[PDB]
Amino acid sequence: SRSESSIENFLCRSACVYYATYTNNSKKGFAEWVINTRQVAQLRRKLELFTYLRFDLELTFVITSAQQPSTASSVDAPVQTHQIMYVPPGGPVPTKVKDYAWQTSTNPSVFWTEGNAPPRMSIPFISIGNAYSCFYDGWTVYGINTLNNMGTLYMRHVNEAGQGPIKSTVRIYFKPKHVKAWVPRPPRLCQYEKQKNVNFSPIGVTTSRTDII
Amino acid sequence: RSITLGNSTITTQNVVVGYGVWPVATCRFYTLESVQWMKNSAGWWWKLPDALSQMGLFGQNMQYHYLGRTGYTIHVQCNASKFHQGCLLVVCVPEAEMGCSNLNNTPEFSELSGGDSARMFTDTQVGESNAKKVQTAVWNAGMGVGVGNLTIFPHQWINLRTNNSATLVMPYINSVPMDNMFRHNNLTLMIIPFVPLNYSEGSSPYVPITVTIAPMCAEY
Amino acid sequence: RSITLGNSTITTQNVVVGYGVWPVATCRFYTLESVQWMKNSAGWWWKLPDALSQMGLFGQNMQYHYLGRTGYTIHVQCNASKFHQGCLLVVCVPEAEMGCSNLNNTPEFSELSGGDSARMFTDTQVGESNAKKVQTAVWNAGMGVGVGNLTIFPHQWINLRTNNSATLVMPYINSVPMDNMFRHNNLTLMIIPFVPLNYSEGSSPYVPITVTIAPMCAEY
Amino acid sequence: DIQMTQSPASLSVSVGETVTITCRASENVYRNLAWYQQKQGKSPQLLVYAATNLADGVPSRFSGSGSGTQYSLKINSLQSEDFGSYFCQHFWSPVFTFGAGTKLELK
Amino acid sequence: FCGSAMATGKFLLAYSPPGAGVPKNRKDAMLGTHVIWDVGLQSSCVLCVPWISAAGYVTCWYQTNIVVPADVQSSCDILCFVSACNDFSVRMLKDTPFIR
Amino acid sequence: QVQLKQSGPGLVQPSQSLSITCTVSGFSLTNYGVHWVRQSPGKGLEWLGVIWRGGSTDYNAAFMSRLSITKDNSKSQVFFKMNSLQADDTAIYYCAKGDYYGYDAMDSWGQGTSVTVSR
Repeated sequence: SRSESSIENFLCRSACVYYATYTNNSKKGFAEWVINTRQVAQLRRKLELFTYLRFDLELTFVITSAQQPSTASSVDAPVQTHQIMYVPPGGPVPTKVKDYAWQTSTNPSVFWTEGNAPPRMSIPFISIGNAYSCFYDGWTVYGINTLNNMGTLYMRHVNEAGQGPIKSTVRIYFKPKHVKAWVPRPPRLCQYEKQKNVNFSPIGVTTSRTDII
Repeated sequence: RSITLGNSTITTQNVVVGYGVWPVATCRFYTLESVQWMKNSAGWWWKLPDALSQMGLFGQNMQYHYLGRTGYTIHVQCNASKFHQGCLLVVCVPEAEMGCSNLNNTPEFSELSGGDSARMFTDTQVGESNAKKVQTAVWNAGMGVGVGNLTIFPHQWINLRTNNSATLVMPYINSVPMDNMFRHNNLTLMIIPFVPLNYSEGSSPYVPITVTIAPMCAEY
Repeated sequence: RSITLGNSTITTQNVVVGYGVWPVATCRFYTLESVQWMKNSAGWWWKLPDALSQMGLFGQNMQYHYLGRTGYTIHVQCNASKFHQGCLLVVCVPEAEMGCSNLNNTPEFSELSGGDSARMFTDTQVGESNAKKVQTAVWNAGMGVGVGNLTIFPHQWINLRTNNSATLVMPYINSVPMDNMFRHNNLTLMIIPFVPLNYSEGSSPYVPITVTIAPMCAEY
Repeated sequence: DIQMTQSPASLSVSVGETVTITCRASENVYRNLAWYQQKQGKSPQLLVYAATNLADGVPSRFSGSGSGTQYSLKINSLQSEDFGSYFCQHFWSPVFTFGAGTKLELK
Repeated sequence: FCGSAMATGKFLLAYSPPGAGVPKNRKDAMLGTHVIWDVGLQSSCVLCVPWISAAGYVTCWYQTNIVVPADVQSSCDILCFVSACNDFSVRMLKDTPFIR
Repeated sequence: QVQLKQSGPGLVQPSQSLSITCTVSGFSLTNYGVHWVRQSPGKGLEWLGVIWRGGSTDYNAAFMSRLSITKDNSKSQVFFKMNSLQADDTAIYYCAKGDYYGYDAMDSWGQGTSVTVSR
């Protein structure tokens, strides 16, 4: 048997790659995540086995809420809606909850009330180049390669605080599709130190035994 | 034997080509100056389209036309008697993203690539608080990688008992089909001694190693 | 109209070719800087394969390969209104052996050929005891020759009443088929005003003259 | 800070024995040690780098060993020119410090 | 190379064209036209150059040191031979200057 | 290959500035870094500072303000300015190259310039 060990079944998986929260009334409560594969360490090893990948992208978001301690007087609020904005590489960037960049045009956004299916969306392979680069020896600052930037994400409430605040969490999932790889690499042996780069501390090859025989 | 290109000629007698794929006054055999392999040597590396651009008229083409597309062939040979012993490892890795000594910083340019002068490895760690230096411990190969797994790249063994030389052919490996040659070094040649050089007394105490590079099908 | 060579382009609309005989990155229209024809002007001359060798990449070919064989085409045009008047004389003499001011000496090199800078004539004699100077009296044309007989060479009249420009084509004229280009200037271009420039008040007081040279079939 | 302690102070042995000398650090240096020898009225010279790797012009009589913090040098047979000073130096991190300095009478 | 049988090494044979200067390094001679010469593979290399009545140099450079096994002598010697490659073309005979 | 050489004042005035110019030979400056090491009879050996082959500099802790080391590539000369030149600086001074096969160790040295401070 080999069909499990193909490229597609090696990568068509999912991962809780991000986990953040935001409230509705702090006036700086909005989640923000730059898309990059190097966030979680476990996925980073499986993608650094190769050098050049080309794959479109598929996302799902599970969103739950929780009631904060308000004052009194039998607080009740209706169902909440969340706005999840996607920004392509080279667009505007919001700074506050009430800002210009949410009512812009070419930033595609979804809306999702609570109590339904989670809001899946899918982003195709966006690059001026022909493939992503999980390694880049050179300058653009060293080892950056600004063409493989995939854009950011922003989430906020689309309601107002009526009688009591509600904070909410969000877990961005992740699932590549239709993957073609190129020019493999040895697996990374040492630990991971910084999310931006490939810096490391030197370590032994394997654990040792007592003698040769 | 005795191939010719332009106005240079190299004599020979195996070959290993790329990933199975075969790849005008610049097509000459540029020859870097030799290194000396001693008993307790460590290893060497050259960044590939930087060691040429400093020196030859190929480098005179570099400052005129930045963006280019090239394909390489590499001859590596070392000469010794029968009475020596050892084993080298010639590997041409693409996109070698090495890591700094200090954890928060990045290595600077002058340590990353000697222009036609071989940077050397070492078999210890290095201190970190000093400056931008490359983490050059050989037994993690600088990239945080187990060294014994390095033969996944196109490699070639030189074993002084039987074999003597090595030839590599590397096609153009890049994502974008055209990029500037100043801020991006696509290939990286490494030479690592596994079985260290040893000899009895009376022999010569070092084995010289010459490396000869030639580009093929250089567009701009 | 609007011919092209390399990366230069000159626009036009007669031609006169050699002695009846028709004659790679250097084939560009080198253009010397213009001279100013005034009322009381005298004349100009350039030594031909010296005015190029100082300046262009053709001169970069000169220091590499000395000995060569070339063929020339020459565009000469001056621009003026209808309201001026005068008459020039464009002639490309071969092997112009000029004579010194002092009788026993020979003229030195710096007076014999301005590199891409026009040496000028005069309409008097010159003193002799001073240094090595060219006998530059115009009415013997520097060569001890009656000036009115100069049209035996391939010449071309520019008459500001009707005509405006001039084109010359000169093939390779030499005894030995290959010689060094440093000690031998085979051609010599001359521009002599016969009918002097005149105008009424209110017009511009000078007529600029541009000369544009291009080699053809340059071997080495 | 990192410090080096050279021990012992000085020796006076005859010509041709197997003598030794050590110097200790304060923390780990990962074998980043270099040994130096300077005679009277001249520049010092390098003999052993990386605590075991000998230099080019040095004879095979010299040898160095050690790992971690305890490091040592060994001369298996002294000669007439083998007196002079001896210094050990770490090169782990700035600041680089030196040893104390030993001496050989060769009585 | 009429040296030993075991010792190897490498040499450059750089011909500098007339008009161009003499190279004053190991590196610059490689830029001009040249031929790298192996010793262990072949024992005699051939070089052609035109000659006609500064004006050229033919200098030679160490590519590496000579590696030699123990119990072999180190210093080796090199001879140099001259022949006309193709036909010449002489004209207008005279007498020789090699007499009293 | 000829190694590096140097030249200093030899005799100064107390509470002053100093300048040694060390001239290298045989090697470039983009491949090796020089080391300034003071040999003293009282304190022994001590290292002052290193400019690396990339132009970045390093200094000792006890000499943070009175030093300024710099170099040139094409002229292949290195300059450093000892300052305030106190009475404990009566020692000989060395110029020495580093990076012996990529190990940060002093390969060769200068001839040594002895200086004293007082009248």
